[PDB]
Amino acid sequence: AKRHRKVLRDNIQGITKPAIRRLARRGGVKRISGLIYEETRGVLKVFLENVIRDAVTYTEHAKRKTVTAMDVVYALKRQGRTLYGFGG
Amino acid sequence: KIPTRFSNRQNKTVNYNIDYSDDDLLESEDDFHGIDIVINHRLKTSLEEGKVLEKTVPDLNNCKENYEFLIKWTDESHLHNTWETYESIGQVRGLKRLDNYCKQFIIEDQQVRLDPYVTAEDIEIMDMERERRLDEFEEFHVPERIIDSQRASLEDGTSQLQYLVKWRRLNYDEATWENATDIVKLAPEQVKHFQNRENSKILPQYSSNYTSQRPRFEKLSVQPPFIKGGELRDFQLTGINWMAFLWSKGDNGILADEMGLGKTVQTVAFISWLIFARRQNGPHIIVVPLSTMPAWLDTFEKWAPDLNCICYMGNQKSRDTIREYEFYTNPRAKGKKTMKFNVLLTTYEYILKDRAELGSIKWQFMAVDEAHRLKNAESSLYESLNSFKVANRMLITGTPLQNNIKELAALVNFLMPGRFTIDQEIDFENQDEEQEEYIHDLHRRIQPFILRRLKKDVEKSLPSKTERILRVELSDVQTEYYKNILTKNYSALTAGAKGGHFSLLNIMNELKKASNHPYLFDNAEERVLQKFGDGKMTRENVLRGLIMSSGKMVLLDQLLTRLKKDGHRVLIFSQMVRMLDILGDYLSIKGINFQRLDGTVPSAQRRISIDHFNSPDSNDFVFLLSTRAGGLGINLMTADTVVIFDSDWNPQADLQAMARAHRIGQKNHVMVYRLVSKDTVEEEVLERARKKMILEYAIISLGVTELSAILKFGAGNMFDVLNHAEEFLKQFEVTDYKADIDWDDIIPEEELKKLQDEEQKRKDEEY
Amino acid sequence: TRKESYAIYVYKVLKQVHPDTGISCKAMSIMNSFVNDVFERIAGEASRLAHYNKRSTITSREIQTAVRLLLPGELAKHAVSEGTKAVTKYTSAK
Amino acid sequence: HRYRPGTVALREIRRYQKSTELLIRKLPFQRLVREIAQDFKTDLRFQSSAVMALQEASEAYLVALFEDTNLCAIHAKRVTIMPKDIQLARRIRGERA
DNA sequence: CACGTACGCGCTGTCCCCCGCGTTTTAACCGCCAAGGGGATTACTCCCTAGTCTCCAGGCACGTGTCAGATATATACATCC
DNA sequence: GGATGTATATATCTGACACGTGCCTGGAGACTAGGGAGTAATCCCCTTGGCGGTTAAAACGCGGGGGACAGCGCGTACGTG
Repeated sequence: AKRHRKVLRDNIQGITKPAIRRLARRGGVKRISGLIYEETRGVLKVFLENVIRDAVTYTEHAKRKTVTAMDVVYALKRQGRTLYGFGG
Repeated sequence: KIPTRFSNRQNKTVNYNIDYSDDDLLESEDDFHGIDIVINHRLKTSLEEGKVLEKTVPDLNNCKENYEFLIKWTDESHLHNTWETYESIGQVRGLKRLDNYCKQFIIEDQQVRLDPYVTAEDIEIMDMERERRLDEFEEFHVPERIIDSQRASLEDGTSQLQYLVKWRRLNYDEATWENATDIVKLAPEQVKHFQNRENSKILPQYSSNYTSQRPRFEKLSVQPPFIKGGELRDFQLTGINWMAFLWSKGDNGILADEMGLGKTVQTVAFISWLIFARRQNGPHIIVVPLSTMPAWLDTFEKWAPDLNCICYMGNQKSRDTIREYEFYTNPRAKGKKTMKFNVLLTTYEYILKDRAELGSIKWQFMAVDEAHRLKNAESSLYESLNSFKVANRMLITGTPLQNNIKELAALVNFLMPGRFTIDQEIDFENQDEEQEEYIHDLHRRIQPFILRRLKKDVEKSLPSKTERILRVELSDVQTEYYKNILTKNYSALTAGAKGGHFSLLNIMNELKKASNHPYLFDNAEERVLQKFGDGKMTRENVLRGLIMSSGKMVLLDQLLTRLKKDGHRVLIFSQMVRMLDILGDYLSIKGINFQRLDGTVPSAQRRISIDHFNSPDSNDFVFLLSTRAGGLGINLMTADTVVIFDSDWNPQADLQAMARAHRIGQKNHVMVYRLVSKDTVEEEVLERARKKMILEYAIISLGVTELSAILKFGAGNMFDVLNHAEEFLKQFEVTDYKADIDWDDIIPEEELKKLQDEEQKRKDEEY
Repeated sequence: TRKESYAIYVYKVLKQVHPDTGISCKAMSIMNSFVNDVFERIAGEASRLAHYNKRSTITSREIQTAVRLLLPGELAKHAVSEGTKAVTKYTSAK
Repeated sequence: HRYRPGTVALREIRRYQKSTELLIRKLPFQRLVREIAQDFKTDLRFQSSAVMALQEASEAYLVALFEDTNLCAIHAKRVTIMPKDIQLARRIRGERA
């Protein structure tokens, strides 16, 4: 059976275990428990869906289908997570 | 200089140096013979105790004392491979490599030997895979090239002659220091080639320095003794004379002969003529694709054995080994080091990787194979190769024109920088006399710079190749998906899908998917199965659903039955590998021995599939291809019929698609069936393809070695039926073949009994 | 398209404080975003200060109170000094 | 020669705090952003700089979260971070509140 | 995936410091002067200054040619085997 | 007699600078209206220093026992190759 779907759904597992370990090494974490990665994936999904929902709202105010970087900058700016290096 | 502005803030001084040293962390830090490759195993460890206890399975400790394994060790030369045993090893590095070898090969070898559900096809493909593993491992024993020699002092051994030896399929990182005695007792031909390369008078330092002093080319009518080889043909000698005539005026060119004529032999002969006759024995660069590169290597080994041809692949250490052992005659000198090699063979990837170490070489000649890869001026290979300091370049291809005149303009700008100024495009819907004058100017401008030889002008034994365009009605599912996509119907497009993730970006791609098969879309099979096929899914209605879901597979099924009842083998080319999956599942549930090749298949299994399909005792009937894969090095001598399921935007891709079976030496009349959906997006795909074919027949095909008529033919729109039997106006006719098989007729009563018996036998035998 | 930025002014300020030090494009975009963000914060605070006092104009007093509110601590009092002297020079001149 | 458990982690801590490259691969992050975006509406195009800005936002947010998580784990007399440390930090910040 | 060992967790002792309660103090709270200034409105007058308009000119942005410092070779004198 | 390290001269990269040019946005000059500064009146709220009386809350002392913390074992889960 060669049947499979075109749309992939396990891309939250695309944030791999050594990526989360590198993130914690940048955060200064020495030892990591085995249950950390699923919680980190859920937290990343929640944060990403919040920012992307605001960016999509900013895009469809402008009657556009393309999410620009400035919409992401405004979406991060409204929640108090202002980002430099893309505003201009 | 001095800062004119300062800060009045009394902030403390902060050391911003983020550089760190792990010297204080050395308390837990640091302050070569081991098993690397296991090749073969033997069932007798020390002596044959008997043939008893041949049943059951052995464990790991049972296999620790029953088998001896062939070991290639660390930093060894594949000639010191030892037949060892677990108690004869002890505790060395790489023991778990032997453990993994033992458990993996022994457990599933005895599993496939002891299972009852084993077919003969699986055991013969694994046996031939084992034999190919055996002889590719045995190939490493043969030397291929001696790099350097030295006098090394052993443990109280005075002085010993040591040779740096490269092997056949290994690279320069695996080159080893070995004794001279067994090397000269193994293959003296490579040794005497090494001493022939030692006292070399064909070095680049002993080169002619022709500055507008090109000698007049006498048109030679015989193969010179400079090329040993076999014997050059009349057209090969004509190409040699043409290339030497073109080089005699200091002009570059394109060898645009069709594939199969031996362009590699011609350019190796021209390289040898430049080496010997004109005394231009300097550094030459040849950039070839990686897949066809052994086919260049044996050509340099056979036709020009005296040349110092070197090969350039590998990781960083192998390329470093080539760089500081074989580039320079005097590599230890700090001054300007002269070259030692004559011809350097490389690929595009190492051009883009090592442009800094290869651009600072005064190249005398350049030969780029498959020049259509260079068809884009903005591609990074164009700036990688155009910045090289090369006096004379040459491009080898088969298709100089693919899509538009800008490709030819980029090619002639790579050849002649600034001399050619092709800027105007070709408008087919203009019919102007000045456009025909421009076409004739483009003809007469590149007459001496382009040499083409067709496969019908030479080797007058080729069977004719006929292509037929078949236009078939769409199904109702295809029609409703087409009108849902084109008149966007997101509520109807989701419908019964739980996810609802239908993406209507790339509308033309979705229209091509709808024209090919409705099952390409997500959540589309179950709507057909539950509503018309009754959803039982009992091995019989699914084949009927795949047959009747698309309007192309009814004609494909009729063609497969007709070629099954005759003595023919068929290849099917597709643009998308998901349609290849659809056809592969259809042929798997049909009961037809099929083979497949696409980009996901690695090269070893591709070689297995080609050798299994080209075998004289092959039970395979149909071979599926992705269109743009494998290059031109794929061998399909046993094929007869080519079915183009999906038409490409580039007609040269389709030309190389049905040219896989239509090469030199075919014993049967090659017939091509093109499957086209009616009144869909593929009709303008064929319009653009025929416009590009008209363009190639105008400029390229009429300038080898009625223009208004072919322009009017290209300007106009185009839009015993499956018989396997039989100037540019031909092969463009549309045969609207739509027999419209019935859904009930889609299943065959004769096959239905076999399918029901197979289902009853699978239910009785469970599994 | 003439795209507005604060490029040359930040560059000449950099040449004032470090005459032999260059700068990259990403750092320049970060500096531009910083200047725009600080200008937006101070202007919004001054607009709120004008709105709470029923004043329809924005003068140097609103910007001074906005600097004293937003910029924390000693950075405020030196910034207040630097601005205040400049207004004095500009009055002497215009 | 084997290393003590902990000095390699300290070496990666001192290494990854010096360099500033993105610690998440580009293509899985693009696939995750597109999958998260496609449920709000279908047919969404993305600029490369938008996905990059989302990437550095996720980097900064998750690195700050692991600093707070490490402080929670150190406060609980541990050197191993746990999901209870993560949920404790988010609450004191107000994300779970 | 295999190994191995460090650390999270459970248990026990111990001592110490916080909690509960009773008793004594004490200041918060509410209600009082005693006059005087600060500040919110209402109304009025005046005048300075910022918006608005017209016109012009040079600052900024882009593009391009050159130019001085940094880098990579070309050839000649001194030197080892 | 062959091979090797150092020294001045020329071609190429490379960011910075002089010149050119457009154009558009900021500046100069004049005019006007209105926003804000200033004045006076009226009345309520706040300030600083006192007083008297209630009384509930705060302060203090002491027993004791519950909980924080240290030590030890263990086994497993995570680090490492």
